[PDB]
Amino acid sequence: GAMNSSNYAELFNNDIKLFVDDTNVYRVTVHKTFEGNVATKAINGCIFTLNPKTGHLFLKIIHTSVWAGQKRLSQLAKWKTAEEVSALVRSLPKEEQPKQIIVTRKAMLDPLEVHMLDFPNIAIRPTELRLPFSAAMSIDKLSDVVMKATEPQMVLFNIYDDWLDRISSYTAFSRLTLLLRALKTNEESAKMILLSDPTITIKSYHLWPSFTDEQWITIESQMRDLILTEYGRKYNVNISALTQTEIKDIIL
Amino acid sequence: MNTVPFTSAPIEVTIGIDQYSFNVKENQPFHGIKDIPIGHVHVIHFQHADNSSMRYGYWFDCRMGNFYIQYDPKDGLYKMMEERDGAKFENIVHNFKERQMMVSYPKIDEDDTWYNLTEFVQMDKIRKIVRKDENQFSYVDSSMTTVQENELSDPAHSLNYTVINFKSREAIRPGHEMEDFLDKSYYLNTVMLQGIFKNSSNYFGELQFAFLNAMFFGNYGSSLQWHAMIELICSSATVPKHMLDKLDEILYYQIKTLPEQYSDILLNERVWNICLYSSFQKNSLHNTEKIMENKYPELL
Ligand SMILES: COc1ccccc1NC(=O)CCCCC(=O)O
Ligand SMILES: COc1ccccc1NC(=O)CCCCC(=O)O
Ligand SMILES: COc1ccccc1NC(=O)CCCCC(=O)O
Ligand SMILES: COc1ccccc1NC(=O)CCCCC(=O)O
Repeated sequence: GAMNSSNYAELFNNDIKLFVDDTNVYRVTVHKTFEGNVATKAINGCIFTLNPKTGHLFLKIIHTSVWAGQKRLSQLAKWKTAEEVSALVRSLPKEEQPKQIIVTRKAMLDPLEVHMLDFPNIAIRPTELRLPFSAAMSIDKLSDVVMKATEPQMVLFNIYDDWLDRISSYTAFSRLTLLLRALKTNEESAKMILLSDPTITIKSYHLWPSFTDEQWITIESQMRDLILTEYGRKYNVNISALTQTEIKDIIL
Repeated sequence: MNTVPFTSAPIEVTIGIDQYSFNVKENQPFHGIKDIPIGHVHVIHFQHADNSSMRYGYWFDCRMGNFYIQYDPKDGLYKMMEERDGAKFENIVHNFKERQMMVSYPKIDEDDTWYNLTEFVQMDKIRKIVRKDENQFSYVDSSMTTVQENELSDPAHSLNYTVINFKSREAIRPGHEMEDFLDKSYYLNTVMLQGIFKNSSNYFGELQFAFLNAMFFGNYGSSLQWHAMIELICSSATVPKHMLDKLDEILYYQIKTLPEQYSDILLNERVWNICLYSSFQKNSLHNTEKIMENKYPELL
């Protein structure tokens, strides 16, 4: 069924599963025309398909040519997502195919179910989790590959860098979701936190900086403070007066 | 005109014949139904006064044999049987008619209701949905499941309606996933009409039989099939223009006949609102839309 605030640890068992997020597939700018009407212009997008146990990210770049001459693009984008995920599954060896695919948006359920009819044993599920995978385009190296693409392309990343050498997949997923939620909430402040210190760098083969264990604790605290600070600004709430239980609930 | 005699009526029962219903008292001198119009299928149905559980009944056509009803005290129900001795049957019927012990089928002259509900229903197709080859008539009851229900359990006692499933490989061509899911025309025209039913009359006959089993028996599987066959047409962009016209007539008479107090259980809100207001054919069912809006505006 749905994947809620009861089945958290299922994400880190040994059954292969993928999250699919389609938020960034169809992306547009909106502008006035010479005659004073409004028009959209599509920009390159991506499908975010992530194995939460291993960190493997299958980033399918959606080039704007796929929309040329097509109608009802927001509907088509869901079916294109489902077509690409189905093609990905078919391209993987049998022992690498997922047993479950979890979609971040319920509107992806029917398109994916229909494209996966030939895989009756792969469960297609929604989730009650509010995962911030839309903020993937705030990761500089991911945004760069998407915007530079001149044709459809699949790019493979490990979104956890080398963290699984030191932490569990449960903790790595928690760290990723905290980082992405902070980037979604205040992108400039989050990037300042991640890059403020010149002495810590991002390896050529990584997405995130090379923090030590203790530095990651500090970074994570600063990200929680960012989220709490923005919550206070949004709702006109004095965050200093809040208790630890109130703060933990808001971050959750 | 033809006749279905009853040996006797040992238990109090509501007997329905087509869209009509009447009550027989325990051990009343009731001996059957006369003046049944030749040229249509008919259904004789029962609901026991002391146990409204199990509506049950029999579809039959008097052109196919001489049929009568006899109560079985072991199985506890009124059973249809065929009499092969024609002179005996005529003698029985004549005596009961002479003594005025049979109620009269009251087909009022202006009234085309039964024809309008059964235009496409044939006994030979009923006997393929309800499989019991040794009888010329077909038993249906409230609780019989459909083949499709039995997949999601005695096969010999099931309704073999054609399985309709919008998220099945039958309904969706590889490579045409979006097209075929959003526009059911392939599934309607190529798979169902050309492939399974062969023509729109057979499709309409099964749709009409499903509706009548839902209404007369309170059969859930029948109600699901009726709605699925409507939704398949309404969700197709390309349908033979006369077919939509004939469907509008079929549905109009079904909605007109439906008992108002059963509208909550026999009509699916989701399906009807989609068909009348969202589907490709939302503007193609003007007569059905008008009766639905005037008789059951709450459902919409
Ligand atoms: C297992 O991680 C999860 C699993 C499923 C859903 C969410 C999460 N994580 C979070 O929400 C991390 C932020 C709150 C944690 C923190 O501030 O350290
Ligand atoms: C924008 O604030 C909101 C918007 C939506 C929901 C809640 C809030 N916050 C509040 O109600 C805090 C009290 C507000 C006290 C004040 O008015 O200054
Ligand atoms: C014992 O009555 C019956 C016995 C057998 C069959 C039918 C009936 N019904 C009637 O005589 C009244 C029909 C009323 C319906 C209408 O007005 O359209
Ligand atoms: C099973 O007998 C039936 C036969 C014909 C029609 C309906 C039912 N049953 C139901 O609908 C039960 C589930 C939904 C109940 C409801 O809200 O109506």
